[PDB]
Amino acid sequence: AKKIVLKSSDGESFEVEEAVALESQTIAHMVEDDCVDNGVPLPNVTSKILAKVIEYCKRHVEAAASKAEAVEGAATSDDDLKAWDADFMKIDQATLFELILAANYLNIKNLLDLTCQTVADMIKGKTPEEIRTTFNIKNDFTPEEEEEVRRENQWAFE
Amino acid sequence: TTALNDLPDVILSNIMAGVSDVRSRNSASLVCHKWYLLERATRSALTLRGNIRDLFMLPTCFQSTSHLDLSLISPWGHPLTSAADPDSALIGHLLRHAFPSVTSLAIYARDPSTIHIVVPQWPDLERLKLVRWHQRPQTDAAGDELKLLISECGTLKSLDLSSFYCWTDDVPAALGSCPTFAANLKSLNLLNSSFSEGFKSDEIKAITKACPNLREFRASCMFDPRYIGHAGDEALVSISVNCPKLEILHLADTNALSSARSDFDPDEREGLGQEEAKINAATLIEVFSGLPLLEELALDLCNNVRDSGPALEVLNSKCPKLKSVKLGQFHGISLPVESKLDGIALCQGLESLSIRNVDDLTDMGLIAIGRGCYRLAKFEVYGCKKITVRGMRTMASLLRKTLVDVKIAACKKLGAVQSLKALEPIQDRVERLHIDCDWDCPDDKTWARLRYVSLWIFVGQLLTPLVAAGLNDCPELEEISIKVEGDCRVLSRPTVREFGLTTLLNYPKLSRMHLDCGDINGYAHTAPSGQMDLSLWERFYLIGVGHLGLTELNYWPPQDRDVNQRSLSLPAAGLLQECNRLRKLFIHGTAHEHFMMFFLRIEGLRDVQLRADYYPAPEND
Repeated sequence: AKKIVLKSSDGESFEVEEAVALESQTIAHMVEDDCVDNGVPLPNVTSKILAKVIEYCKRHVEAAASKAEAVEGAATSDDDLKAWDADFMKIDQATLFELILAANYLNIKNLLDLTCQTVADMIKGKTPEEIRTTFNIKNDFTPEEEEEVRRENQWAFE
Repeated sequence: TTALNDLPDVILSNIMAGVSDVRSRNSASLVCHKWYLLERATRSALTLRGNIRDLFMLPTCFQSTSHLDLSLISPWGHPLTSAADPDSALIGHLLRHAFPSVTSLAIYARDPSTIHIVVPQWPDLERLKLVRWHQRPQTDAAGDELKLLISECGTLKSLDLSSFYCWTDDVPAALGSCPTFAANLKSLNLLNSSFSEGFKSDEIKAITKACPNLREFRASCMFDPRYIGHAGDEALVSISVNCPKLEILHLADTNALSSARSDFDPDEREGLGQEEAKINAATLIEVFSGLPLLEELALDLCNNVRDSGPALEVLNSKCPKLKSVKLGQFHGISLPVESKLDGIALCQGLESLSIRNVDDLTDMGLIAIGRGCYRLAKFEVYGCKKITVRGMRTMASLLRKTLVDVKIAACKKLGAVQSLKALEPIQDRVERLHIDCDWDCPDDKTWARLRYVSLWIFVGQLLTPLVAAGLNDCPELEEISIKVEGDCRVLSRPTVREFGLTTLLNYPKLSRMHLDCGDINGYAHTAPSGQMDLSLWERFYLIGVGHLGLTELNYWPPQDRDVNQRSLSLPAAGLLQECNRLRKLFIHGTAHEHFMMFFLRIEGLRDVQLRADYYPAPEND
C-alpha cells in the first residue's frame, strides 16, 4: 500500500498510510507536487498535536472502512466512534485550542467540527462571568451597555 | 498559551454556531463586544417574546436570524395586525426592518389581514407555518384567505398547516387556484388533529394532483368507510402516482391524531372501528412500488387492514431508503412459520418502528421483528393483547446494541412492572422510555442513560408505586411527562389525599415536567355527593409540586366538556405559586388575571404564558 511521511515543525517524522492522510484536504493538496515523496512539511503543527490528529484520522478511516465491510449487526462502532470521540476530547484547554488550530490548518472538517462543538458544549450552562473566568476574557461592557443587551435579549423566548 | 479569543474569527463563528440553547446564547452575548457581535451575527432562530403593544421597541440587532416565530407573542392568539387599526401596516414594515434575512416564518393567523400584511414583507420566504386555534372566519368561498396567502407568497417551498384550523375544502381550492404555487411546493403539512373530518378521497386527489414536486406529504384523512367520500384505495393510488418523489408520507385518521386514547383505541370506542378500511394488500403493494424514494412511512388508521404482511414485504425491496415505519391497526404484521421471516421483519433498514393495535402479534412475531429489524433504535408498541414479557424481553435482548427509545402502552399482559422487567437487557442503555402506570397486572439496576420518561395513568390512580415498579435508580433522569386521562364524573372520591408527585423526589436530576391533565372529564363546580369537582382533582394532582426542584413546567388543567372550560383554579394556582425554582411555566388553558399576577411573585420566573393551543380556543380574550 502507498505510505507517506509527514514532517512536524520540530523535525519529527510520522510514517502513515496514504489514504488516512487523504483526510486532510491541505495534505491532499500538497500531494500534487513532488513533496508527496520528498516528505510533506508541516511548519505550523507540533509533534503531539500531529500525533493526535493522525490518531483521530486513523480511527475514522479504519472504522469507516470497517463499516465499508461487515454483514449484519456489526456497525456498533458508530457509537464507539462517538464514545471514543467523547473520551478523546477529554484533553486540557491548551491542547484543545492547538487541536482546533491544526484542524483549521489541515482542513479536516470532521475534527474541526468536533472540537468546535466541544468548545460550544463547554460554553453551555454558564453565566457571562463564568464564561469570562473559564476562557480568561476581560469584560469591556459598561453597565448601561449590559442593560441594553439584556433588554434586547428579553425579546427572545428561552 | 493560546486563549480562546486569539482564535480566528471563522473558528469563533463556528464555535458560536454550536450554541443552540437560547439561554446560553443570551449569556454569551454578554461576555464582551466581540462575543456580542459573534452571537448576533450567528443567531439563526428567534421566537419573539413580548407584547404586541410594545412592537415599536423591537430590537434591530437580530439581522442574521433566518427563522422567525411570531406565534407566541403576547397576548397569546391575539391578532398581530388588524386592518381596522390605522397604523397596522407600519407594524409589518417594522418587522422587515428588524429581521431582513427571514426565510422561515411561523405566525398566528387569527385575522386574514395579519397574513396579508406580514407575509409579503419577505419575498424570499421559503417556509411558512400558520397557527390558528380559534374559529375560522366566515368567508364567501372556501380557501379565500389561503388564496390571498398564495397570492402574496409565490416562492414558498414549504407550507405547514398542522396547527392551522380551517375547513378541509379550503386547501384544495387554494392549491388549484394557482398552479405555479402548488408546483413549487416541496413539503405540505396538513396533519391537523382539529379537523372535524379528515380530507376526503377527492380532496386528497386534487391536492396531490396540484402538487407534483412534493417531498413531504402529511395529511389527516377520513379512512372510515361509514361516511361518504372516505379516503380509500384510489386515494392511495393517486398519492403514489401524482407524487412519485415523496420522501415522507404521513397519512393518519383524524381520530388517530387525538390526544385522548378514548378517541382512537378500538377497545375504548363503543363498537366503533372494528371494521375493515377500504385498503387492500395488493393496492398497498402498488403504492409502495410507486414510491422508490420513500424514507419515512406512517399509515395510522382507525380501521383495520388485515393480512398486510405481503404488502410490507414489498417495502424492503421497493423502498431501499425506508428507515422509519409507523403503522396503525395494520394486522398480519409478523406471522412467522418455522423460522422464516416475513412482513415487517423483512425490512432490515428500519431504524424506527411504531406498532399499534395488532391482534395477530404474538411473542414469536415480536421476536421475529427483533431478529429481522436488527437496526432498530426506536420501538413503539400500542395495544397488543397477546404479547408477553417473555417476547418483549427477548426482543430487547436481541436489540440491546441499538435500542434506546422504547414505548409500551395499552398492552393487557404488559403492565408497569412487566414493562420495566422486559426492558432489563437495555436497562443501562435505554435513553427514552414510556410505560403505562398499570399497577394491578397479575404476575445492576441503574438506569444509567435514561434521560426522559413518559407516563400514562388513569384518573384517580396513585403515582407512589412507580419506584416499587422498577424505576428506582435513574441518575440522569431530567424530564418526566405524565399524562392523565379518564372520566372522573363516575369515579368516587379517592381515599388518599395526594396523587403522589413527591415520589418524583426519588430522582435527583429531574428538572422539567409535563403534567397533562387535559383529558380528565369531570364536574366544574357541582359534583354530586361522594364526588369531587375539578378544583379538588387539581389539588389532588398538584399537591407536592412545590417540593420538586422543577425549572420548567407545562401544565394542562382538566376540562369540563359540558361547560367547555379548561380553567386554572384558585387551589391549583396557589399550589403552583409554591414553585420558587420555576424558570418557565406554560399553562394550556384559561386562568383568571389575578392567577397570572400571582406567578410574577416568583423571582426567577422568566417565561410565563397562557396558551390555549386546543380547538376551539376561547374567544373571550
